[PDB]
Amino acid sequence: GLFGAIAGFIEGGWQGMVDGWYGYHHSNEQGSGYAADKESTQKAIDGVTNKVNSIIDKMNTQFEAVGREFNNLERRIENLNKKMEDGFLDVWTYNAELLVLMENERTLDFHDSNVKNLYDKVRLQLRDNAKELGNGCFEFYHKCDNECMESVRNGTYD
Amino acid sequence: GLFGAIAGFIEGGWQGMVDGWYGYHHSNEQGSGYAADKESTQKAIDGVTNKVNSIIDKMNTQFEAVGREFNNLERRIENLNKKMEDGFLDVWTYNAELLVLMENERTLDFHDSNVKNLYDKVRLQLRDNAKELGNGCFEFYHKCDNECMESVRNGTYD
Amino acid sequence: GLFGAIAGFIEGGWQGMVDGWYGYHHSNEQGSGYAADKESTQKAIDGVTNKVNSIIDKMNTQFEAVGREFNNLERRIENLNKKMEDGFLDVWTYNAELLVLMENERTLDFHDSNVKNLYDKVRLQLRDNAKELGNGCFEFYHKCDNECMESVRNGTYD
Amino acid sequence: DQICIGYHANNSTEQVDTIMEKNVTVTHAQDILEKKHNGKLCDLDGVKPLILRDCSVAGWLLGNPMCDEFINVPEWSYIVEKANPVNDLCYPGDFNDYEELKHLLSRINHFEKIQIIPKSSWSSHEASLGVSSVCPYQGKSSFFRNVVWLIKKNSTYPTIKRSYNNTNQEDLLVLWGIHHPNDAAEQTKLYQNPTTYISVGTSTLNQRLVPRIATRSKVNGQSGRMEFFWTILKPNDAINFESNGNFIAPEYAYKIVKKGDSTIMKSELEYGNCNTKCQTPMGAINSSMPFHNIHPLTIGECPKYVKSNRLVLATGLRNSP
Amino acid sequence: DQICIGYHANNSTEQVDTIMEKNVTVTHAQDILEKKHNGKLCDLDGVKPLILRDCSVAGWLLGNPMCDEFINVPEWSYIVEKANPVNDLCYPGDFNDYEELKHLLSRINHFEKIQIIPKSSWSSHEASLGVSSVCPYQGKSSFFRNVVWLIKKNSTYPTIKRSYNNTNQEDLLVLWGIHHPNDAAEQTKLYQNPTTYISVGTSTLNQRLVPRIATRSKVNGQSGRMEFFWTILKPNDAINFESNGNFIAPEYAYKIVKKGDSTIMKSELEYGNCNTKCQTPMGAINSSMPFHNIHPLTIGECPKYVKSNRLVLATGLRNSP
Amino acid sequence: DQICIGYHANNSTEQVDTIMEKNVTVTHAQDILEKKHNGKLCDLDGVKPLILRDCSVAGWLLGNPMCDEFINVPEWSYIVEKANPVNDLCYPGDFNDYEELKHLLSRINHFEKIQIIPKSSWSSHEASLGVSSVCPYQGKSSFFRNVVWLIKKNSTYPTIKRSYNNTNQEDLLVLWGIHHPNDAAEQTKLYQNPTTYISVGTSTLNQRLVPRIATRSKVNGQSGRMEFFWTILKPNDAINFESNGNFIAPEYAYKIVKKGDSTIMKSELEYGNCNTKCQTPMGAINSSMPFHNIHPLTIGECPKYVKSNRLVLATGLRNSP
Ligand SMILES: *[C@@H]1O[C@H](CO)[C@@H](O)[C@H](O)[C@H]1NC(C)=O
Ligand SMILES: *[C@@H]1O[C@H](CO)[C@@H](O)[C@H](O)[C@H]1NC(C)=O
Ligand SMILES: *[C@@H]1O[C@H](CO)[C@@H](O)[C@H](O)[C@H]1NC(C)=O
Ligand SMILES: *[C@@H]1O[C@H](CO)[C@@H](O)[C@H](O)[C@H]1NC(C)=O
Ligand SMILES: *[C@@H]1O[C@H](CO)[C@@H](O)[C@H](O)[C@H]1NC(C)=O
Ligand SMILES: *[C@@H]1O[C@H](CO)[C@@H](O)[C@H](O)[C@H]1NC(C)=O
Repeated sequence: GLFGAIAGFIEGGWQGMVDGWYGYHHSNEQGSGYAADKESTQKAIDGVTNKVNSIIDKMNTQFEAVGREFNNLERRIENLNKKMEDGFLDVWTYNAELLVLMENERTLDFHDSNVKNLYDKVRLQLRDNAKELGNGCFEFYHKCDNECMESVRNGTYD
Repeated sequence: GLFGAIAGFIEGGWQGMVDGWYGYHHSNEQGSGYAADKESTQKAIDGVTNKVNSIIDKMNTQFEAVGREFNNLERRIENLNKKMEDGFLDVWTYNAELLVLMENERTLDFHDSNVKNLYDKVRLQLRDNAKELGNGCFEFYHKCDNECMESVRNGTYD
Repeated sequence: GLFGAIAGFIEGGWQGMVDGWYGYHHSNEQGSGYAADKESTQKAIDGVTNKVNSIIDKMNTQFEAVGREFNNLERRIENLNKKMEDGFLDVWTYNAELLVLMENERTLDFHDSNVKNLYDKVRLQLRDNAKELGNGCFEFYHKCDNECMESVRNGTYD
Repeated sequence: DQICIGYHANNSTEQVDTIMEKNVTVTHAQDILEKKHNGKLCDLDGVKPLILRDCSVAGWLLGNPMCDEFINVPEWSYIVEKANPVNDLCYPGDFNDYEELKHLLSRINHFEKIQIIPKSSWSSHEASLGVSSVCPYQGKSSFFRNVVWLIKKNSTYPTIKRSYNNTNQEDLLVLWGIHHPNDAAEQTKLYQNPTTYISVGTSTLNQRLVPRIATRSKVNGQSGRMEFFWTILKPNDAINFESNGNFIAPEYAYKIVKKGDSTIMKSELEYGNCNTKCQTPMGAINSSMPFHNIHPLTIGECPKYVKSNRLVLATGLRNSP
Repeated sequence: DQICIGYHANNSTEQVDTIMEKNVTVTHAQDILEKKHNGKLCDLDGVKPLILRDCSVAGWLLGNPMCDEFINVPEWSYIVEKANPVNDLCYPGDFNDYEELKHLLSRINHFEKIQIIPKSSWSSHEASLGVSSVCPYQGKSSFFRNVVWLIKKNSTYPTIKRSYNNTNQEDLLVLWGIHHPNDAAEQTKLYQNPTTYISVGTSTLNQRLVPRIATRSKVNGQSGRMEFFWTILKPNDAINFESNGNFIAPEYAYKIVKKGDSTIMKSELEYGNCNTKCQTPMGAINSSMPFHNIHPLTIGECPKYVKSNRLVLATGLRNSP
Repeated sequence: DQICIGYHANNSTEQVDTIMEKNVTVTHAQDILEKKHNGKLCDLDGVKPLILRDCSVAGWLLGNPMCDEFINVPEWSYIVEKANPVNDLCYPGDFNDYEELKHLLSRINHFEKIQIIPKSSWSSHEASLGVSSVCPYQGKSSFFRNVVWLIKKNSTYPTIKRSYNNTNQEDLLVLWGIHHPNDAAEQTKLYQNPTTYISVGTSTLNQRLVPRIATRSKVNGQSGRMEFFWTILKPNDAINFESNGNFIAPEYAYKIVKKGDSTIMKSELEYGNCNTKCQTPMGAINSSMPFHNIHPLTIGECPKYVKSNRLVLATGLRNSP
């Protein structure tokens, strides 16, 4: 997608990261595991929640069809009425489907962007003392131990 | 935001940069200060100006309500008239509010993107002979003096 | 544009790359030439094709004007009919023009993004053993020969 | 030693569409279109609809004898009428400005039927004889219960000058009619006089009806015609009736009690013994979705109607295989 | 030594909304919705509206004596009429196809009233006696100044055969009327004849009116009724009048001068002594914004109406705290 | 040694618009708006329109003698009528509920004209004399071929009691008329009787017409008026005619064969001898584009109409200079 991380340079997602949308996988002498990045996950939750509520709200003033009847010699006005009611429904159907299509794309991209920014945040911290593998991972020049790993996640490294 | 610079890896804006939207802060033995990047600021002005004019123009062919009157035994057509006029106004209200919402997001992101591209332009020039701090700043390996600083800003460095 | 590659850090396109939208130019002792990157070009073709088909489909349920006639003392309803038919046509004209404007921007940006991701893919592979020139090009530390070049293009380098 | 950045996958099978790509599998999604209903006609917020069954709005109001079920109806939430009700206008004819009356009715939740001119009046004219075999009740020739078909007494049809004052607070729906016999001989037989009229007046109404005699097709074995008129009598106003024959006269009229929110919905369904906050002609909706695709014509706290078959928003991200 | 990339902040407090985020503070913004008006009715581009005040379009055109202010009106830009004008139709009745006339009027900026049938004519019939106490002027019984209520002379009402040719270039609005007395005795008293008619003909019109006698509620102490008709007489056409009673006859008619852009706006406001390029029923607008939210019904070079309370575009960037 | 990433340029001159930028030159583009037509009226899918030429829908159906070309018309795809057809209603008058008939006609592809009352009938009344100089044929005084203007025989106009049964399967359009003479003397001369009527009845229709005598402008040298009525006679129904003068009587009526998809389009164009799948009042379209900007009113498999002058999508990328 637009930002190149999701199903791009990071080949696929993690079944094993269960507690968040984005996070870290670490691996060292003491072991290995997953940690959700809570701040970016929460930012994403708010954005997506607000988006859904914005979409619902903007669409709560759609056209409401009203029953209306006509006799045998009021055909022109009956037809006018019909084409008017259907006209609006077609406009609102289009509006709804398009907004969903377009915003679905914006949501996928937003996630992709959140992942790339999280990746850059770590790349900017690590700098020289790690090898950028090209697949989402950094391989440390120095031994890195759980508390070292923690400092990368919490943004206070080196 | 999507591009990760504004209120991302660059933590906040500059009250002291008064003459442009994006620019540089330098700091060396001779002193320190701000310089707007005129080319990207001007590109942004055009884009935003064109956008506002595009938005206004697309909306200058909205529906115009027309006064129309009916007697006591023309209730059905009166109501038809009312629901038609209100129907359009609801469509145009929605169109206007949504376009503003969506384009407001595109404008914020565009600024963010302009900042990131300006940052990358300097990173690509500086290369090895400076340390990428992770916060928008580059710290020079060699002493850099006003004319050195100037060559970074004007794109002719090294 | 948003992603900074097209007419950004890559100054202009290639008249000489005829067989694809994005690709590589190589230059070494044995010679020089262009190779389209088939995978990203094909991804782009699908996206753009789907987009055009999505746009056409969403717009195949527009309002259809219907001939309707009125006498000298049915002026109010005649006018109602006229403002209704024109109202819809104005809504659909707006919908069509805006969708084209907005999606045209998304298409330009998508191309820009495809180019940046292709560039990053190569940067991530090359790493240290090449000098990032700042203009789309990488200059090798080691001699690179056609089969070396091939391994960069096919993603299996080093 | 190694640290990696990554994102969530799961076993989700949920799919969303985008402009450039259809059926993208995502980790999480929110469906926003209600597609289900219960197939029943229900009370709206505790309030039972008026279900006409086999009666038309005309048959009900005029008091077609086949519509006794609706002699006295409590407050309704909405009215349900079939597409083609059999019990309408038992004696053939027309109902003048019917659709404008239907429209008026859609903004009314309660009627209260009061007597305005008693049958046991009309000393001059015969009231108990205005009955037809096309309007039967219990095997006998009957007629619309709310209006009285007046016939001559002792071969006399003296000019009628009758009037009613609306003492009530509430607007009053008043219905009357005219009979169009099919030849000169029927005129004399029903009414002695050859050339007749019905004149109706209030503060706004200035009416004069004249029977149109002519030969026409037998409809349900009848060649005569009834034509019914109505007015809304404002409070403190009076209606003036004057006729020397063909007068189908008010016995009962309707007090307009409620002026509530309402519609006449067209449905073949019968009462479902349920409650709902949102009713359609095809069934009721119980949903918190913002959209539905059931039917355009609803009443209550309803989602917005669209013609889509599917509306699903991405919330999560692209689920990897 | 160090160089940094950055972006502008300021003391701006301006806020914009996005899909994912409400109230984002931005460095610069452009508001595009006009929310203010001046609360007055003004001239449009130098041209004063016709403000009817307490008169209706009917009262004005027929020449209700209470509407003398509008005896001769100059070109208007638009017309203003109250929701419920007191001075309408001083003698009770109806104005036939009134709304289609109002509609026609909304595409007219200037009338020029000319005399077509003089009062000092009608040697056969009495013209100075057709006056009612319901239409007073200066304490005396008067009547609509543009039409003449003709009464019998010496107990005679000879058949009238009168006609007018439209010599003028301009289309002519012509108004006439019929009186509906409330009993047989009033008919003879006003008009000797018992059965009457008014016949009207032009090239397109084929009219025959007949008075409908009946008892009706006293409206402003009156039981009679007037019913007014109109036609647009094409240039070079002639209108033919024939009647033997109940004829309310043209004295004056209106030349259609202008055929300008216009509306009848409904407003309780009076003239404000101002000028504007954009007028609403609630006040005038002076703005360069593309939208406003004042009222749907405007005239002039106006912004587009939306129902929003707020429309603000970001121009600058996210202002940091 | 060096490897570079890059993108395609070409000699393309194609331009697209975006929100922030107009006229961006792109490597590839797809135009989606059809702007061309062929300027002709064509067959739709092999099926020729009914081109009325100088006749109106009224002139055609009533059988104006100037409209002989349309005596017997085959199935059409759509109907074409000029804005102001000269050959309409040769003898002045009106066509009652004309627009509701036009509307009905727009959902009909084939008529089949059958005789319902023969001219060589009416032994009592003169049928061959109802002719006017305003409706000429070959220099002689003629009249609408589908209706018979009945006149007195031997100074006698006996009451007419005629009826027709619809034996056919198909709905039948039936047309009749009434003559409005311009004075008392014309009445007697055409019809002996002074006070006349035409009564029409079916199962739904309850009509009684009465001639309105009055002086009116000469239109094409004529002061009389014709007024034409119509009904749709359901199958197995019967229409009952009764009159003692002024009766313009059915000779022929129209069987409604097809009930196809159709419109009456207004165009000054004549037949173009071509075929198309999409027709507009200005010319035919042959396109695979989803939009066009030719005319709002089309028939066939058509693109969607927009008011744009230009709709061009980017497919390729920003073409470098
Ligand atoms: C998407 O998947 C649905 C399955 O629900 C299928 O019916 C549809 O044809 C698919 N569309 C495309 C274009 O793949
Ligand atoms: C019309 O003619 C048919 C054929 O006999 C008959 O059955 C039908 O009843 C007639 N219409 C009426 C009203 O009788
Ligand atoms: C945004 O700020 C406005 C202040 O004008 C406030 O009224 C509104 O409630 C705020 N909305 C949200 C959701 O924060
Ligand atoms: C109707 O009756 C009331 C009650 O007396 C009376 O005041 C009112 O005037 C009557 N209506 C008319 C038209 O007099
Ligand atoms: C874009 O180019 C067209 C040439 O077809 C020209 O007419 C138009 O004025 C240009 N618009 C702008 C704003 O450059
Ligand atoms: C009306 O008067 C003009 C002026 O003489 C005349 O030419 C015209 O024919 C008249 N109208 C009619 C119907 O004759």
